[PDB]
This record gives sequence, C-alpha cells and structure tokens, in this order.
Amino acid sequence: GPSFWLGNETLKVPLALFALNRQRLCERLRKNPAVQAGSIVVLQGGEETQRYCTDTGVLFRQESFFHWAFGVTEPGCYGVIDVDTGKSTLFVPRLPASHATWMGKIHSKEHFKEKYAVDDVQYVDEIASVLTSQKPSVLLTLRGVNTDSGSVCREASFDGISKFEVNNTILHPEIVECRVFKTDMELEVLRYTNKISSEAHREVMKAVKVGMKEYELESLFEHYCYSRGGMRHSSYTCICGSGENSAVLHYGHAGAPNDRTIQNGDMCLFDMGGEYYCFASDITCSFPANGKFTADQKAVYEAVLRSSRAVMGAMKPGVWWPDMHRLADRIHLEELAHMGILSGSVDAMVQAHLGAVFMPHGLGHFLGIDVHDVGGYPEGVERIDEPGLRSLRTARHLQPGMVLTVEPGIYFIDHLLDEALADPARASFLNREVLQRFRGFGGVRIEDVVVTDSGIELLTCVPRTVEEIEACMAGCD
Amino acid sequence: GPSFWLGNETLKVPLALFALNRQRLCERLRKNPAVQAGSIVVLQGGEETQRYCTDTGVLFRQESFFHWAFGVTEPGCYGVIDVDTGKSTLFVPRLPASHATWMGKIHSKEHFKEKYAVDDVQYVDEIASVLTSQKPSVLLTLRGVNTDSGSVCREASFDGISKFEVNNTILHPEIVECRVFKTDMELEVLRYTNKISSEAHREVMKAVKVGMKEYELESLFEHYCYSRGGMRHSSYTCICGSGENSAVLHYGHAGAPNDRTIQNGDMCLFDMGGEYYCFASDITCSFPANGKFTADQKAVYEAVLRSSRAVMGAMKPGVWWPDMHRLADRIHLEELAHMGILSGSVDAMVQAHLGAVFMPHGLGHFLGIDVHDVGGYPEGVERIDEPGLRSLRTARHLQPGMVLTVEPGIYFIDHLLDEALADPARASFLNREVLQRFRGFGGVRIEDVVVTDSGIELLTCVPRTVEEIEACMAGCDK
Ligand code: PRO
Ligand code: PRO
Ligand SMILES: [Mn+2]
Ligand SMILES: [Mn+2]
Ligand SMILES: [Mn+2]
Ligand SMILES: [Mn+2]
Ligand SMILES: [O-]
Repeated sequence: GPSFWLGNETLKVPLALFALNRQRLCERLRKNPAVQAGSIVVLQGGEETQRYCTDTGVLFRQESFFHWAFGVTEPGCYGVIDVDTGKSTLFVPRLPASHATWMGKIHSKEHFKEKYAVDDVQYVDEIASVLTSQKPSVLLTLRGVNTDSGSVCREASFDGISKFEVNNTILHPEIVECRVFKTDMELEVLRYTNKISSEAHREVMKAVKVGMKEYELESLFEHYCYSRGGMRHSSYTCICGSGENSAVLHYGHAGAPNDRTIQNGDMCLFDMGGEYYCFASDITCSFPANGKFTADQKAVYEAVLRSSRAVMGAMKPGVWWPDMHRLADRIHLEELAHMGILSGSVDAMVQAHLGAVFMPHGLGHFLGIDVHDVGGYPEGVERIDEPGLRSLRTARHLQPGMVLTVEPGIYFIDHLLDEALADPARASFLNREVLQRFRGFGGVRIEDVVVTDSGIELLTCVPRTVEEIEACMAGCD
Repeated sequence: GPSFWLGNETLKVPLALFALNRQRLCERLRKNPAVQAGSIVVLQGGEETQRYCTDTGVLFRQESFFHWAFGVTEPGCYGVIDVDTGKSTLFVPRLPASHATWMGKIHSKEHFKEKYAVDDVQYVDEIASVLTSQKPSVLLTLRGVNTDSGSVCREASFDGISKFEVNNTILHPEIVECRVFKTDMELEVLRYTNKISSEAHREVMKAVKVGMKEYELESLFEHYCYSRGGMRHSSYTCICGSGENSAVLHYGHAGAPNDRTIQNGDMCLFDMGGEYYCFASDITCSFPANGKFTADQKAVYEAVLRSSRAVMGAMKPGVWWPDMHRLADRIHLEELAHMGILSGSVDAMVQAHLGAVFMPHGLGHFLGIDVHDVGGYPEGVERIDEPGLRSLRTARHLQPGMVLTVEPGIYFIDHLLDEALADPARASFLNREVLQRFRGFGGVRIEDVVVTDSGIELLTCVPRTVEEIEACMAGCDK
C-alpha cells in the first residue's frame, strides 16, 4: 500500500499503520458495554492558523488524536469511523479555483482515498448529509482532560451536528488507551525518530566549543534533523542549558531563549528531539563544555548514569513506575553520600524525601505522537502526593508495548537546597561545606527512550560513559 | 541604555527604539482632537500557547503591536502608556516559586524595568488597582481589522476593566499609521534582517545541487539565519519551489511541504526571509537548478529583472503604488512579446488585463514587524477591482519612510493560461506554438525590500544578473 515518505534516506511509513489503529479502536469500542450498535466515531482535524490577527501563517501540525487515527497532513479535514464495520470516511475541504494559483494542485477525492487508504472520501460541506444517510444511533466525539496540561480536548463540531445524538464521554478513555500501546508499525517510526535525534546529538557534541551561544547548537540539531531526517518539526522546544542553566528543567523557552555563552568549565545539558510525521523523540545528553569532566562533574554524571542503567535493567512487565522513580532517588542519595555532599542513613534520607531536592521532576513519561504522551493517569490511577513523585506523568504498572522516557537527573537548585537546609529533618543529612562547592554547578540529566517487552528495548544510541563522551568531543573516530 | 542582543555578530537593538515608538504614538494621540485628556493606552501582550489540548508548548512570538510599543519577549504581559505624559508601565506575571525549577530565574520587577527601560513595572494581577489609582479618563484599547487576513485584532481585557470607560476605536488607525513609517532605528534592524537573509540566500545558491529535496535548502536557510543571525523565527514559512512548483505562489505549506526533488533543467524560486527580534525580511531569488540559464530561462528571468529595476527607478514620493503595478504589467507584456510568446499590440494586451495572467499577485506590500505589514488600506483607500490589482496589499501613494517589497514575477499557470485561451478578448494574443514550450516552466519572481526616501534605498543584496547568479552558484567570493 501507499507510504508517507520525504525521500532520500527518510523512513517510509505505511498508511496501513493508521488503518491498524482504526481497527484497534473499533475492537476496543465493541467490547465497551455502553457503546450502542450503529455508533460512529467523529473526529475533527486541525485547522490552519495565523499569528494573532495577522495573515502570517503558522506551520500546520496535525492534531494528535486525528493523526493517530488517519495520518492526514492537510488542514481542515474531518474523519469518521463506523464502529460496527470499521469503515473509514475522510472529509476534505472543497477548495476554490484560486487555490491552484496560491497553494497548489487541487487534488480529487479519489487522490485522497488512494493517498490515505481510507474507504471513502467526501467533502467537508457534505458531512451532515453523509452522516444522516448512514442512520447512526449516536456520534462518539472526543472530549477529555489531558493530565499533563490540564486542558480539555474539545470535541468535533460541524453544521447540523445538533440533529444527531452525541456522546462525548465514551471515546476519550478508549482511544487514549489504544495510544498507550504501540503497534510494531508505530515502533518502527519511533526507532527512526530516535535514530535521527541520536545522530543529531552526536553532531552537536562534536560541534560544541567554548564561546558558542547555546542556540547555535539548537540550530545545528534542528538542521540535522530536518535536512537528513525530514523532521520539519521538533517534538518540543529545544532545551540547550549550559552552566547554571542546566539546572533549569524546561530552559530554552521565550523567557530564557538559549542565549547564554558557553564558558570553559561549564556542564552542558542538551534536551532535544526531532519529530517525524508527528511521531516524537526525546533525548538528553549531558557533558562538559570543554570536553573533559572534572572530578566533581564525573562524580555527579556517573551517579545519574548509574540510576539510568539501574532503572532500565529493572524495567519489566508488572513493575510499578513509582518504584523505579524511588529506585533512582535511592541511587542518587547513595552517590551523593559517597561524594560527601550527604551524610547519614540513606534509609532515613528516603523517608525524608531528600531525593526530590536533587530530582524534583518525574523519572520519565509515556512518549508517542506527543512527547508527553496520553494515558498516564486513567481513571483508577492516582497521582502520588509526595515530593518528586507528584511530578510523575504516570503511576501505572509497566506492560509490553509501552514507550517510556528514562530520564533521571541530579541538579543543584538553590531554592530547593535552601528549603532543605532550613528543615531540621533534612538539614542534618546535608554537608554545607561540601554542598557549597556545587552551588551553580547546574545539573546532569541522562535521557533515553525505551520500549517495554519481556524487558526493554533501548531506542536511543549516543555516547554515555565518561570515556565515550570525552573521546567523541575530542574529535575521535 | 540597554540593548537586545544575541551575541556573536548579531545586531544590538537599543530598547530606545521602542521608547521612540511610544513617544511617536503619544505625539500622534495628543494631536488627535477626539482623545480625552488623561487617556491611557492599554495593550495586552501575547500569552504562551500549546498544541491543541497537549502540554507541548509552542515557541512564543510576541504580538506585533505590543512588540512595536514595548519590545517585550516574555508571555503574559500588559503594557500601558499615559498619553499626556508618555509614562510607560509594563505589567509582568507574578510567577510561582516552582517557576525557578522548571522555567528559569524569577526576575524582579526592577530587573524588567532596567531591561526594557520603562518608567514603572507592576504585577499583572494588580493592573486594575494600579490604573484605578491613576484615575484615567478613558482607556484606549486596540481593535481593528487586518486588511490582509480580514481578522479582527482583539482588544485588551483584564479583571475589573468594566469599571473603566473604554474606547476601542481611536487607537488602531493611529498606531497602524505610526507602524507604516519606520524610524531610523527600525531601519537599522530591517537592514540587518535583510543582510542576514541575503547572506543565507547566497549560501543556498552555492549549495543547491540537482537531486536535492527542496526542504534541504529550506533547512540550510533557516540554520544560517539562526546560527549566524540569531533569527530563531522565519518571517513566514519558506517557499522553496522547484520546477512547476515555482508557479505556486505560496508553495511550501503543510499541504505542499517543499518535498519535490530538484531536477536538471528546473528553475528554482526560493522565497525566504528570516525574522530578528520580531522584525521581518522577505527575499525571493530565482535561478536555474543546474547553475546555467537556458535561453528561455534567461529570457523570462531578464524580463522580470527589467520590471523590477524599472519600478525601483520610478519609485518616488507621490507615486501611486497601483501605477507601479501597471508599469510592471506593461514591461512583462512587452518582453513576452519580444520572446514570441505573445503577439500584437501591447496597448491592447494591457486593456485586456493580460498582464494578470502572468502575474496574478500584487507587485508588493508594506513590510515591518509583520511580513505583510499593517496599514495598506486605511479608511478612504479602496481596493481596485481588477485582475492582479485586486491582490495588491496597498493602494496608497508612496511617502518617505515606508518599507515595501518590490516583487514582480512571471509564471505559467495552466488554469489562467487556459482561461485566456478560452477568452476571445485575450486568446488572440497568445502564440500556442511558442507558449507550449513554456508549459511546466514554473515561474520567476525577483523580490527586494526597499525603503522610500526621495527615491528608494535597496535593503537586499543578492546576485541578480544572469552573470552574477551563475557566478554565485559557481562558488565565487563577494
Ligand atoms: O517534563 C518532564 O517530565 C521532563 C523532566 C525534565 C524535562 N522534561
Ligand atoms: O503574498 C504576496 O503578496 C506575495 C506574492 C508572492 C508571494 N508573496
Ligand atoms: Mn526532554
Ligand atoms: Mn522528557
Ligand atoms: Mn516573499
Ligand atoms: Mn513578499
Ligand atoms: O526530557
């Protein structure tokens, strides 16, 4: 069948991927006792947007649920699926003649049917008429809360939808659950996205020089990913933190826009991931700006390497993700104690939640079409109200087919350190004379993407040991 | 005073640029008879957004009017200006402690005051209280229609604004008119943006090889502009049309995403422009993929070069922009006839609007903080209901200080050509035997950015003659 492809060495993605997702969704809905026979799933695709009230077009990126189901790149579409038969109908805009002049060829409905391997293609202005003729019991629309953003996903609407019976509660949990488990075809794309991003991270590490601006590496990364990988978008805004900025978890946004000069002695923390055909990647590399770890940098780095490897090794079906987070906490504390930053019983440190002082974020998250992928907190899965753990983007048990980031880190964040030092329950563990040395150190984060099977499959491939990193940065083959 | 700067060789932009804009706006409003004493301009900045319902952040780019007045890069701000005194107050978000962990240092209000060189800084949640204490007569908010998008620019709102008298009609035309005329400081930034983009276009011309995907050059352009120019954004989505795609005016959008393989014999039409600190650039270079103009390519190209230079030579104060468009039409028709594509009286061709068949878009547009900048059609300036001219983004007369693109083009667009051949009023002018040779040719567009004075100043610096282009593509220095 047909494939998405951007030529050269980019990945051919079969449109069968999306057909399988539609089938999987129907199969799941068919098992749901609340789903009426003759129900039709109705999804609305993303529309073109502009900057505020200007005519400056924003590059269109498809809505993630719609993409998962149809893989459609064009704006202004709808897509429906007959639950009982699995029949798919794509609705495309009926374009004006002038489109030929300004935007490109006005493709036929047949062209789109062939392109996307759907069962039928109709025009958007015909959606109410077409659906009316099918005599559905109910339209299943998509409404639910994203547990990372807290935003409500708004459901499909079209002219005349009020004449139909609409249910907006059933679909969201079901399609989310399908997205949690990646098909082999989806896994092929995620192998690719992480391959390209891994290559780009290596190129960045080879290119870093003292005196460069952080954003020079952001540019290089995105350039490698687009020109060599066909990745027009990144999965998220590049985080290129040097020096103290490596302690800032989502550094690189408009408020702190990767504009610091990399200095000799700095640690770099580069968190970047290209996107291909709306599939994510997410990799974080940490390394000395000047290519040689100091003793302190080596110690902090290898502590995070230890937790990273320990977590990956321990991941198997049935493992509770919060246990992996606590495992990383314990290892970090052990290492910080070995370094002399901490003293006392590690057991006592854990009970006092001292790990969260050094790793305030979650150990890792689901990844797929969104970098922070959906389904981390389905009904019945509760967020843990403790430092560190409350920032976990899922509290689920691991199962085969899940795709997760593994991203332990250790940071020296002043307001968290100062808080702990004011608290007698935590201050006793901390050696102020030693900790003082690490103020302004920044931080280290080591992030890989993995797939759960009988254990895990590692999708990311970058230099990780101190020896590997120093060799890579010294221009070694 | 302070400057925006991204280090290395990037431009230092003094925040005084924005203070001058605020001053100019106040000066204009003070002369406006309908503006009440004690009026305060109230602008709302852009807010951070995400992809749909996800937590995937979209890179924040400031709203253009707000940027023009304040040059503020942070999301979630407001800005007010006391008309009578010119006093500026910036309102910044009161951030939670956790911001320190995830986003960066929680800067003081004093930090922002020094950074942006405003008179006062307050937290956003205090805006109603602060404004109440100043006892303004009326709040001047921003509402009006963008004449390129047709969208309504939505006015500032905050909790408790209902307690104030608000006027949303006065400000928009006045601030638009200020934006139409660029200050010396603004011009320095626009020189820079067009310099960097010019350099990037040259690099693209040196790098192009048959067999490459169009998007490889898009990527190279943006990489040059960001890494060397500090241009994190482009002014618009890159249009990298090769072969028949060069006839597609806004090629490169998601529906047609620069994914064609460049072939031997193709003409390339690359319309790309980086953005620096929310100031635009817009350049279009046209050239043969293999670095060698054919006779046909040379002929079409030099015709557009002729109209470009003729328009630039003719641009003066008092000149009506639609007349420049017609001038370009006439030149294109003359040259297509000299090529044997057309035959008969050029006068008759013009009366039949034949030019619009080969150049269906406007000759050029205002440029500034937006690539299609505001103020092309103020009240009293009407859109001309004719082919080609109706697509003009302004029908104003030129005055000193305006910044315009000059972008004539010739394209071979099948449905327009076929319409002309079906039209008895136009069909006789077309020589199909010669024209057939140009089906699938694509098109040529030559775009420069200029500033109006007693004549014009050219901001763009790229190879333009056939000789210059073939030299650039051959890797020549300078
Ligand atoms: O948001 C998260 O969960 C991870 C933590 C470091 C940055 N990204
Ligand atoms: O939109 C416009 O006015 C110009 C015409 C060619 C592409 N940009
Ligand atoms: Mn990341
Ligand atoms: Mn991550
Ligand atoms: Mn252009
Ligand atoms: Mn233009
Ligand atoms: O991350």
